[PDB]
Parts: sequence; structure tokens; C-alpha cells
Amino acid sequence: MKIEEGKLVIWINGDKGYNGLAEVGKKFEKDTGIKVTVEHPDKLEEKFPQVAATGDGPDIIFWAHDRFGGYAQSGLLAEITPAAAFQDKLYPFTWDAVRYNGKLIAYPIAVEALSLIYNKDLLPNPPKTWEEIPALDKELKAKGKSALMFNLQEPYFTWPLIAADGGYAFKYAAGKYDIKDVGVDNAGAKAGLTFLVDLIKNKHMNADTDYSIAEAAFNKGETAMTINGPWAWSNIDTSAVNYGVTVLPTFKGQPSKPFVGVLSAGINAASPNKELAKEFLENYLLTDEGLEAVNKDKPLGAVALKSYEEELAKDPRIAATMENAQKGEIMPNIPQMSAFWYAVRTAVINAASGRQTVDAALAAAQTNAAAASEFEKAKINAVRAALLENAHFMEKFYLQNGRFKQTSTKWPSLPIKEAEGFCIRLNGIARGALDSKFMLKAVAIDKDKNPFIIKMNENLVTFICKKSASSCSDGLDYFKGNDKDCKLFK
Ligand SMILES: OC[C@H]1O[C@H](O[C@H]2[C@H](O)[C@@H](O)[C@@H](O[C@H]3[C@H](O)[C@@H](O)[C@@H](O)O[C@@H]3CO)O[C@@H]2CO)[C@H](O)[C@@H](O)[C@@H]1O
Ligand code: NA
Ligand code: NA
Ligand code: NA
Ligand code: NA
Ligand code: NA
Repeated sequence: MKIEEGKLVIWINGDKGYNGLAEVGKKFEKDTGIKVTVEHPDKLEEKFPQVAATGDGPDIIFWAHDRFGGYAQSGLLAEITPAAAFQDKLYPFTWDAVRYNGKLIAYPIAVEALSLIYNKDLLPNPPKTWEEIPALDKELKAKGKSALMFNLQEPYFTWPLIAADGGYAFKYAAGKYDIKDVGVDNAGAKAGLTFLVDLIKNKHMNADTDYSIAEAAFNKGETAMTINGPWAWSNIDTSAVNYGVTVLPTFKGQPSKPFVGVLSAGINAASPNKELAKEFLENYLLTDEGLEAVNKDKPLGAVALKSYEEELAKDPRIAATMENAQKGEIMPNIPQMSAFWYAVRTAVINAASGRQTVDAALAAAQTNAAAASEFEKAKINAVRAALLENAHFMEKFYLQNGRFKQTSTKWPSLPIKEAEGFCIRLNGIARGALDSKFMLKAVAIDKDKNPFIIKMNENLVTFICKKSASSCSDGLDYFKGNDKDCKLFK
């Protein structure tokens, strides 16, 4: 159950250079005696918050930075505090990708963007526009080939087209990503997904194509182009394909806008090996030799470490990666990114299969992306459970005393005064309060992490309110005052 002291367990995705990373772990063990176990479990980014919530999981978790705000909201990550001399060794924008509510919550490793990858023997002059792909596919179909195959099961790969003409995830305004301003169903997003769906309708792509299908077709010379990231180049090198890496096609005259990911390494808040983890990441991995060992296994892309990036930048494939990154933008790291991705995944699959029109698929995704996160819903349920336990006490107290108040100016002391990061009190001053009614109110101790209050009456009718000035630190035994932006709990 508990993480073992005196060892490092690392999780990293199966498309990355995990054998190269294990070589870094071997060097760490030679120098320190500390064994390093690198694992690449399936769905590691979903497993981590499940097991880390209980104090389990790896010491170190690797993923793109977009997952990390959610992990931090759940209290799963240790704060990262590099010395200034170390911080200056990495590009500032990579630290900003892993900065959440003022704190660094991971070490940045590498900067990833998708590029267009093309077979130079089939296609010495690849297209500059998406619009010319249908004609090109027709020519290649006459030769027993196809123009383009890429993973249609993951929204990461289709997003650059959706974003090109105006799609966006969350608008950045007034100094934050605004989770109420989602750009998934505007005209530009609809234009881009419509074009992808048109390609499928016209048999230029097949809706069922996934990562392995598209990789095999490209690496076997059956399709002229694919869309993928630097991690994919290793398997192409093994193949007989002479490939180039270039800027993504434009759509309606505008660049495709890939979402740029920073592969990042966080430290589990429950790890008893935090100082060893920091030494591994700072002094072994984030060095020219450490990144090289990973890069030799599967290319990292551009790296966050300035010294090594100066070498990698001379590789034309890295120059092309950077060109596409410059036309995209950094993913937000905020907790809501999970809801955004799951929503767009379903939309693309549904529109591409014909199960829904583009308009209906994206209208649903727009709603789902802005809807209450899984964290918020779980928190509300868990806080409500604590309210129910206190309500049970209130009814026990009532039977014992004939009223809900202890005295005319004092409420009885509750059995569950804190739960799930909320303080819980009776709501309303006791003076003049009626004898056969009560209200319980739960307020967050950390109101940036849990920006809502929950209140419940004696018959368990519950409201969630997003605006309240109440504070758990005000030194009082009750709450008073009105809440705003309230909605019935169902
Ligand atoms: O689609 C469901 C999927 O949504 C979320 O996954 C997203 C990743 O969080 C995001 O980083 C990006 O993933 C790509 C990696 O950055 C890249 O290094 C490489 O591994 O390819 C990945 C894409 O397959 O985009 C995906 C969305 O496609 C969410 O975190 C997942 O739990 C969920 O399964
Ligand atoms: Na340091
Ligand atoms: Na910090
Ligand atoms: Na923000
Ligand atoms: Na690289
Ligand atoms: Na470039």
C-alpha cells in the first residue's frame, strides 16, 4: 500500500524512452545505492490520482503538463523548489507550464509539438494546405496508396485542425483561463472538424484509424503522410522509409495550431523519498548525458534544458518541431483540461463515425468541457456525506432536548467539524433561530482549490453556492450572511 522508503519508482508513458530512463536509473543506483524502478503502466495518468489519493503510487510521475493542475488540486504533488542556478538552466516558458497557483509542481523535461511527417519517395513536395489532400489522395489511390493516415482516436492529433480557424479550449482573460468561456463549438472549430469529417465521408480517411494502424501504414510505405510527435521517429528510423518532418498543413489559409505539451516529472506528495527524487531529476536526468540517454531511446523533441537543446536544435526534425510549436500554443495545466479532452475525444469519434452531426457533437462537447469536473462532483458528494452525518446528530440532539439549539444564543457542538478540506458549522445566529429548523453550511479551508460552499436544511435539501464571503478562519462558531450563485443539488 505505502510507497517504499529507500527506492524510487517512476511511471512514464509507453510511447516514451523508458529504457533510456532506466539507464539513468542504473547510474543513479551505482552512485547512491538507491534502486530505480521504471514502469510504463497503461492509463498511468488515470491510475495515478486513484492510487496517489490513498498514499500509494510511484515516487515520480511523468506526463505532459496538462494533467498536473488536476493532480495538484487533489493534493497529490510535492512543491518543486529548485535553486536559482538550476532554474536558470531551463527555459522560463517550461517552468511556467508547470507553475500552478504560484508554485512549481513538476520539473519540465521536453517540449512536444506534432508535425507533418512525409515519405520523400512517394511525396517529395508535401502539401502546404489541408485543402489539397483530397486531390492528392485520389492520385495516390490510383497507385495503391493513400495520402494521409493519423490517429483519429485521440483528440490531441485532430486539435491542430480544429483550432486553426478559431477553435480554442479555454479563453485566457483577466489573468486566468476562463473555464466558462469554451471555444469548442464556435464557427472555426466547426469548420475544422467538418473538414476532417468530409475527408472520412469521401473515403480519404477511415474513422477507425488509430495510433498503431497509422504508424504501420506510414512505416511500411502504404500512406504518404502521417501526423505524429518526436517519440515516433525511432520506429520510422527502423523502417525503410526516407521521411521528412515539416510544418503542418494550413486550413483556410491559417496555420494548424498544435497544443504544445511539456513532458514533465512530478513528485508524489506521499513519497518518503522526495529528496532522492529531486536529486535524481535535477542531477541525473536534467543533464546533457541524462536527457541524451532518454533521447537515444525515443526522441524527446526539443528539451527544456538549454545546454542540450543547443545541440538538438541543429537537427532539422527538431527545427520543424519548433516551427509547429511556434504556430500553436502551450496547453493550460488547469484541472479542467481533463474534462476538455474527454469531451473533444467523444465529439471527434462521434462526428467521424456519423453517430452525430458536427454541430451536435461539438455542442455537446462545449457543454461537457465546461461542466462540473469529476473532482468538483466527488468533493460535493463527500462534503454532503459529512453534512448528512452532522444532520443525524442534530436529530439525535433534538430528540434529547426538544430543540436544535443548545441555548438561546448557542448551537450544539457538531461531531464532524472538518471533512474533505471544508469546515462545517450551523448557519445563522442562534438568537431568534426557530426551534424545529436548522441549516448546516460547509465552507472550504482553501477557497481557491474548492471555490464553492454547500448548505443543507433539516430535511436535507441541499444547495451549492459559488459566491460566499464566509471564512473558516473567522474565529466564530457559526456562519452568517447570504450566499450567491446558488443552485439546487440533485
Ligand atoms: O482523449 C482522452 C484522453 O484525454 C487526455 O489525454 C490528453 C493528454 O493529457 C495530452 O497530454 C495529450 O496527450 C499526448 C501526449 O502529450 C504526447 O506526449 C503523446 O503521448 O501523445 C498523447 C496523445 O495520445 O493529448 C491527450 C488527448 O488526446 C487525458 O489526460 C487522458 O486521460 C484521456 O485518456
Ligand atoms: Na536546486
Ligand atoms: Na515552487
Ligand atoms: Na489560469
Ligand atoms: Na529530440
Ligand atoms: Na524552426
